[PDB]
Amino acid sequence: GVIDTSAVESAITDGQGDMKAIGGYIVGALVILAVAGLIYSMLRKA
Amino acid sequence: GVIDTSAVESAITDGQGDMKAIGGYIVGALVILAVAGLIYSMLRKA
Amino acid sequence: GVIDTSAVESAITDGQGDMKAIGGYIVGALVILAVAGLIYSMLRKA
Amino acid sequence: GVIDTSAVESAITDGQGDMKAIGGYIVGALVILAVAGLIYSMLRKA
Amino acid sequence: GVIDTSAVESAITDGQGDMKAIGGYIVGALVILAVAGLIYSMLRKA
Amino acid sequence: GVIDTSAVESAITDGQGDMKAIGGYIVGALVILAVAGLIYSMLRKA
Amino acid sequence: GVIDTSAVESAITDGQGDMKAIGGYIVGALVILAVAGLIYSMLRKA
Amino acid sequence: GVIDTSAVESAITDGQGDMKAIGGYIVGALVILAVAGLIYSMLRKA
Amino acid sequence: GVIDTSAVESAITDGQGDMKAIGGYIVGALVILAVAGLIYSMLRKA
Amino acid sequence: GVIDTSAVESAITDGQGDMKAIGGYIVGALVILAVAGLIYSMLRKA
Amino acid sequence: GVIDTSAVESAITDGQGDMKAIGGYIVGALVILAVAGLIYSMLRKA
Amino acid sequence: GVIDTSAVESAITDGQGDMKAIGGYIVGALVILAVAGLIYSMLRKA
Amino acid sequence: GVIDTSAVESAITDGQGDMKAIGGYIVGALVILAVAGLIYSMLRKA
Amino acid sequence: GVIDTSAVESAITDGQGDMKAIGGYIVGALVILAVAGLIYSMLRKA
Amino acid sequence: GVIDTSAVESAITDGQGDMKAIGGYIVGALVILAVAGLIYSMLRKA
Amino acid sequence: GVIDTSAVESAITDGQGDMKAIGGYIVGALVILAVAGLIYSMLRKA
Amino acid sequence: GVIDTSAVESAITDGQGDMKAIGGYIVGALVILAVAGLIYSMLRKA
Amino acid sequence: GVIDTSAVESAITDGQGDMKAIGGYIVGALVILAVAGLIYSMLRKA
Amino acid sequence: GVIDTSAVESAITDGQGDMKAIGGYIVGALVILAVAGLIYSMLRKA
Amino acid sequence: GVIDTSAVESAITDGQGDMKAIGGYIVGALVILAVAGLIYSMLRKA
Amino acid sequence: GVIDTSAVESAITDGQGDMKAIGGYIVGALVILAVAGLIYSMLRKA
Amino acid sequence: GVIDTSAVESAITDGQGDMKAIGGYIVGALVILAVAGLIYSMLRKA
Amino acid sequence: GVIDTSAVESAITDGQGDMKAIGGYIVGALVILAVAGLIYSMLRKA
Amino acid sequence: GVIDTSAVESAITDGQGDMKAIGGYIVGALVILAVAGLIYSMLRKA
Amino acid sequence: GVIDTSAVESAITDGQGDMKAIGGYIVGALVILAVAGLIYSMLRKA
Amino acid sequence: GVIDTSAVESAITDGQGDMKAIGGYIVGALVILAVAGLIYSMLRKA
Amino acid sequence: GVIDTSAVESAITDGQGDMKAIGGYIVGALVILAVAGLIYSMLRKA
Amino acid sequence: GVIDTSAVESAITDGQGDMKAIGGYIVGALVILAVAGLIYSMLRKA
Amino acid sequence: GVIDTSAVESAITDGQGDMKAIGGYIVGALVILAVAGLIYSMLRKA
Amino acid sequence: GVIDTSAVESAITDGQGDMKAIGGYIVGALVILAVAGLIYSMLRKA
Amino acid sequence: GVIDTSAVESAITDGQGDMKAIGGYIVGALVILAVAGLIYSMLRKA
Amino acid sequence: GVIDTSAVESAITDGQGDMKAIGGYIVGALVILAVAGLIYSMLRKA
Amino acid sequence: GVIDTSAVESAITDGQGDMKAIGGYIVGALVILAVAGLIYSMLRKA
Amino acid sequence: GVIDTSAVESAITDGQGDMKAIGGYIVGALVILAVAGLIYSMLRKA
Amino acid sequence: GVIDTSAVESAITDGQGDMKAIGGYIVGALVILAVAGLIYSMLRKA
Repeated sequence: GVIDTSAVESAITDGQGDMKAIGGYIVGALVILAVAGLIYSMLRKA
Repeated sequence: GVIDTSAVESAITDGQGDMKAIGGYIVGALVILAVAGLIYSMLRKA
Repeated sequence: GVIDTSAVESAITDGQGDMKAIGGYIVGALVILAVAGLIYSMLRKA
Repeated sequence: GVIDTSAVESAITDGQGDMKAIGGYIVGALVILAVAGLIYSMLRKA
Repeated sequence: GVIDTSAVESAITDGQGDMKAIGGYIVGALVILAVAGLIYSMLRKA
Repeated sequence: GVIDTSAVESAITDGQGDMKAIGGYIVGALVILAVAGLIYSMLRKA
Repeated sequence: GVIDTSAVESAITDGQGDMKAIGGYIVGALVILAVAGLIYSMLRKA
Repeated sequence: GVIDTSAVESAITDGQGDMKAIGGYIVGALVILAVAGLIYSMLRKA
Repeated sequence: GVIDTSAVESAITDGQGDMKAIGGYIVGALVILAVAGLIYSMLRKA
Repeated sequence: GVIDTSAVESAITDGQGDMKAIGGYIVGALVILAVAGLIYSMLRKA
Repeated sequence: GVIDTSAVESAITDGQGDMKAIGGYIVGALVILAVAGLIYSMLRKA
Repeated sequence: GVIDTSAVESAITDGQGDMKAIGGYIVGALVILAVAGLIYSMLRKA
Repeated sequence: GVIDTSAVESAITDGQGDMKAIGGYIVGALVILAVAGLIYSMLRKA
Repeated sequence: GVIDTSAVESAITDGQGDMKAIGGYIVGALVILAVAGLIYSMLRKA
Repeated sequence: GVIDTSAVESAITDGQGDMKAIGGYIVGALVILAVAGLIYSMLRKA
Repeated sequence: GVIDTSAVESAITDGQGDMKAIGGYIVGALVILAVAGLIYSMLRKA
Repeated sequence: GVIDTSAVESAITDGQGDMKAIGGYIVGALVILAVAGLIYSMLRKA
Repeated sequence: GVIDTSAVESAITDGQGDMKAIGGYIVGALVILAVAGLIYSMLRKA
Repeated sequence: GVIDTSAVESAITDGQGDMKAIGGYIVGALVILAVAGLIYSMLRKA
Repeated sequence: GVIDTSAVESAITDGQGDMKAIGGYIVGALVILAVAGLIYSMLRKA
Repeated sequence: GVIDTSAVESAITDGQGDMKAIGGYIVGALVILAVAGLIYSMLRKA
Repeated sequence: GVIDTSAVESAITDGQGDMKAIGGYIVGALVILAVAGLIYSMLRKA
Repeated sequence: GVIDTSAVESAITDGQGDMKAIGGYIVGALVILAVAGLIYSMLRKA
Repeated sequence: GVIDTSAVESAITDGQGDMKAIGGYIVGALVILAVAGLIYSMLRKA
Repeated sequence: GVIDTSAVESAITDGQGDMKAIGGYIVGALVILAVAGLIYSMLRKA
Repeated sequence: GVIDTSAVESAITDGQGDMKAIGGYIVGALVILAVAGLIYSMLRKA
Repeated sequence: GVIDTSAVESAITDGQGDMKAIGGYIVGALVILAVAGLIYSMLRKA
Repeated sequence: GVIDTSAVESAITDGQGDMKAIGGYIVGALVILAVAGLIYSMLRKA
Repeated sequence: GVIDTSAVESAITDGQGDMKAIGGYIVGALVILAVAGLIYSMLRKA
Repeated sequence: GVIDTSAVESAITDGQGDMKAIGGYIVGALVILAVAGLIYSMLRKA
Repeated sequence: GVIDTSAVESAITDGQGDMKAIGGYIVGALVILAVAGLIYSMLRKA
Repeated sequence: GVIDTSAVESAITDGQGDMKAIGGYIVGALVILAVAGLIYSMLRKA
Repeated sequence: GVIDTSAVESAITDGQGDMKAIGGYIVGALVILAVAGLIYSMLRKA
Repeated sequence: GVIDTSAVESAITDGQGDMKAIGGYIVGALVILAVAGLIYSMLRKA
Repeated sequence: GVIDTSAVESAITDGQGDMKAIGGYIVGALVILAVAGLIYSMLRKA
């Protein structure tokens, strides 16, 4: 008997890897929101 | 295995790009508020 | 991919446009205050 | 798109209109002060 | 739209009305000063 | 499709209507201030 | 729809009512000033 | 087929009904603020 | 073969129809909020 | 394949259309506030 | 040969029928949510 | 030799035929779900 | 065939019933907020 | 020849009969879910 | 359906009640200002 | 023939019974959320 | 040998065809949600 | 509603009361001026 | 069926209870503001 | 962008204009004082 | 072996295509909100 | 419900109390002005 | 049959218990906001 | 003849018995989810 | 990333520009006050 | 259930405490104004 | 017969155990949100 | 004996291959959602 | 007789073993989701 | 069962801690305003 | 694992950067107010 | 059995770590708002 | 961070500059008063 | 909890300190007025 | 956990720093007022 759940070990790793990309780039756009929101609040402020 | 989360890299970029447009033009109108508010405060001032 | 945030470009422009109207006409009434205040201060003055 | 800030044009106008009434009638009472002050100063004068 | 600044028309009128009372009665006392001053100056005169 | 934003047309109208009442009666009390202020200034004047 | 801005009609009325009291009694003290000022000016006069 | 969104017609109506109560009674307290503010401004005035 | 997705055409239509009712009557209550909010802001205003 | 997102094109348009109505009529009431505020400030002014 | 899928025609109909009941009465409770939410928003509003 | 699999040709056809009925009427009930779900989502929405 | 969706009729009713309790008592606490907010605004007011 | 598939006619009927019981009582518990879900959503709501 | 916005009727009433207390006692201190201001103006007067 | 779906009648009943417990106790915790949320909103309020 | 999976080619095509209808009409109702949501957000907005 | 502007009635009264004291004692010193002025004028006279 | 929304009745009550504490103690600090503001205005006054 | 502060240019001008009227007519009464003072001093002179 | 997931390549593309339409037109209505919100804030501003 | 605006009753009282101190001591310095003014007028007198 | 939903009774209780901790400590920080806000308003006040 | 389906009576009973264990202990873990979810919602709440 | 706050640079500039107009023309009317005050003081002088 | 709003009792107390410090020290500077104003008025007096 | 659902008793226990870890550590990050949100609200506050 | 599960090795590989295509292109459309959601949130934001 | 279900004992054990690997590594990716979600919520938060 | 909401106890504490820093340093700048305002009022005073 | 919140580090920086621009240019207009206010106060002064 | 929720322990930690970065840098921009707001209030102040 | 309050340095300077103009020219008219007063006193003298 | 209003203690002190400078130097110029007024009165005297 | 509110410590410091500049230069212009007022009072004096 056996079952080489080793390719899982690896392939799941890439899953993690891309979620790091989407997880990152996604944040890149939340910053534009964030900053544009800081500026919006800056203008309406004074 | 694989998963080309490369079109994400790009497409998210445009998301950023338009948020820069809305983020910008939006501000364009906060300025009208801002300035019209400076002027309003100018008139009520004296 | 894409996203035509071009109608934004325009429509936000009208937003600016009317805020110019309200921004203007509003001031029209602050002048009545202003002037009626100059006159009030004229009368109480002498 | 659009936004009929035309009723503003008009309604703000009446705002101006009544401020002309208050602005006027108000002055009517500053005259009583004014004149009664001229007379007061007339009497204390001689 | 509207704004009945008609009760203003009236109420301001009474404001005028009482200022006529104070404006009058006030003068009543400036006369006592006035006359008592004429008499004072009459006595010190001769 | 559709959406009868007609009851809005009307109901908002009453909103306007009562704001005319509060907008009016409110002014009724600013007149008491106003006039009592004219009289106060009348008395302290002479 | 509706909105009974009728209790406003009334309650604002009392606001007017008390401002008439303060507006009156306040004047009561401006008279003491007034008269004591007439008398002061009477004494310094002669 | 069907769907009797008739009990909606009614029940939403009561929603409107109570919002008229809260909408009204709420205003009842803004009047106390309002009037007590007129009086406060009356006293600090003279 | 076949599949008469014609009763869908119709029945979905009523779905639209009632959502127009809820979509409408719902708005009816947002107006009470809206107007009662205009009035609330009217009172706290002056 | 396909997907006629054409009824969207239209129906969203009406959404825009009514928001223009609410967007307009709403403003109608902000004017009553606005003007009643100009007048309020007119009275407290003099 | 044959197969009388006629009792289907009918029985499925009742399925529709009760889903109209649940579909209706269910909505009855979403209205309580809805309205109680309008009122909640009414109170927190002013 | 032979084998008249012709009655198959036909009888299977009716099988198709009724599956069109069940296939249709079944959908009739998924619409009640569907629409009642649109309405449910309409109510919880606003 | 059949399906007694009658216990639904009833049980859903109680669901409505308790939502009336929570819907009510909930409001009870929004009033404490409301009133304590009126009072807070009363104190900061004068 | 023959085959009395008449006891089928009947016995299948009871099968239907009990499925009506399970079909019913089952629903009885989906209502507790349903209502407890309406209430849960009521509480988290306000 | 229903919603007992009756505890609102009452509780809002107390809100009014205390605002009458703060509204009153607050005024109590504006009188000390007021009178101490009359006296101050009395002394600087003569 | 037969099938005693009577133990179903009963056992499903207990299912209902415990869902009443979970349905209840669950709510017990939504109240802590609820109230702690009222208090949180109380503090941030003033 | 053989197997004419040609009627599949076609019949699956209609499957696609109706899913285009449901896929379309379904969207028709999401627009009512959508727009009624834009309007709802319009009203609560101002 | 209400507003007990009764403590005003009283407290303003004391304001009057002390202004009578200052108003009196003040005069006490204008007499010393007065008389010392009569005497001064007596001496320079002869 | 059932749902003991009785612990709600109670627990919400405490929510009310503490909001009375925060609602009270909060006011305690608005008084320090209030009074320190009366005194500040007392000093700048004379 | 923009802001037509042109109606200001004009309206302020009228403010100037009336202040010229009050500024003038006011002087008209200071002349009566002036001259009546010259005459008063003429008489007391000889 | 094989599997022509090429029609996927294309059909998914249209999915993208319409989401661009809804994604666009949707924004068209957020602009009406946006601008009507700028204007609303313009009016309440002055 | 409730709201113990009793600590207000008291704390506002101290506000009154200190305003009596400032109100008093303030006057103490107006007397130095007053008297030094009587004396100044005494000296310049003769 | 059975189902010991007794560990629920207990475990849910702790859920309540910790929400009391978070519910409490959370408030601890809203007080720092609160008080620092009272002080901020104290400083900007005078 | 015969068939002692009595060991079924019993053995099925244990099946019920363990499903009560799994049915219970399973719930034990849904509570950890449940409570940890209440707490999670507690923290994100305030 | 980015955010072209360049239109701000400019538009704020015009705000400055008009405030220069109002700032100027406003002064134009303070001169009429000023001069008419010099003249008033000239006449009352001699 | 519960909620220890006891740390509120205390922490709000310190808020009061520091407002007493700012409330006090603030006054310390209004005295410098006050006195320097008495002296200024002393010098310009004679 | 039998079935040792004893390893369930245990293994489910660990499931509970780790959910306590995730349930805990998860909260650890909601605190960073929480606190960073308190601080964010602290800064925007004053 | 034997069994060449080698064509499996390969054919499963293509399965992986296309799932990479669908897995990829699928994501292509989630980006349109994603970005259109960022933009939607951008507009509703300011 | 016999049957060595001992290799089951073992082989099932490895099944458990790998499910621990997949069960673990799987979680590894839910953490990236989790954390990237905490961060996403961090950014949109402030 | 359990849930160590102990790291909350602590971490929330730091939240309090920094809000004390911002709460403090913030005040540091309100003092510059405060004092510069005392001085400004000092200069404009005399 | 990981998450490159480094683009945040940077992009937030620009947010700061533009807020420095708006923060600056905004002030540019408060100076026009400021100075025009100094001049206004200069003219009304003498 | 087992489940190494140890990588959770760690990975969640980084989640905390970056939220500290965003939590920090975010604040960096609220300071620019804060300070630019102090300065804005400084200028409009005097 | 930063904030270029350098344009303040300059712009305030011009404020000073014009106040020097008004401050000067104003004096120019006080001289006409002054001298015309010397001459007036010259004539009435002899 | 806490709040170090100690930097207030100090910074307010300097506020006092400079007001002593302005309070002093200001007086320095009132002396020039004073003395130049004594001398003016000396010359016009004889 | 943590939160480096250290950049606050610093950045707020500059806020203080510029308010010292505006706080200073502002005063620079109040001196021109001040002195030009001393001179104005010098001229009108003699």
